[PDB]
Amino acid sequence: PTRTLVMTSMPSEKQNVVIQVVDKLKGFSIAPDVCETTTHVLSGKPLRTLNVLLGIARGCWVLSYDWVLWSLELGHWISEEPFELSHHFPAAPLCRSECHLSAGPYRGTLFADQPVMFVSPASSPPVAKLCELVHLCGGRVSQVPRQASIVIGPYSGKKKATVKYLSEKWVLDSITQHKVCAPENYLLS
Amino acid sequence: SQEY
Repeated sequence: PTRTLVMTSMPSEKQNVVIQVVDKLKGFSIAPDVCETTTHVLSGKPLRTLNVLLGIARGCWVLSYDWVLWSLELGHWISEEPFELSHHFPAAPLCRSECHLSAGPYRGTLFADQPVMFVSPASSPPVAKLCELVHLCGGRVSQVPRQASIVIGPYSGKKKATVKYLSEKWVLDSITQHKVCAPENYLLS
Repeated sequence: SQEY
């Protein structure tokens, strides 16, 4: 399909402008959520939303709204890099670069050396999205805890000495920094 | 959208 652009943390007035500029310059379809066709995520205020996180996981451009303003002014979609939100999200340019250099379809390898994980059904952010993030960044998620050495999110079941019980933020901070953060900083009781 |  046509590449998609996703807005996040975008106030109403700014959404209007983005929609109008895309209608003028073409080249994109606006989607509500980051998905496999998404190449650009535009943020109105640099907050770590799920769309930002999925954007990083997929190696999208994660950009300030000003990219749209200057593209309008100059009459075409201009270079993205000057507007990339690398100060807030260090991994953004790293995954974006990896993705653009990938021969086959891009998939991150951040969690490739981690053991099997199980994500709590009660996780925050929501389990389906959190599992997607782990998978996109090279991790392995089992649908049952029996096989997992890492359990992420709320867990009131029987705990084992052979398992690490971590918060969801271990996953998110790792993705944001492009490095596996220390698990002991994220112990969840 | 929630910030996480």
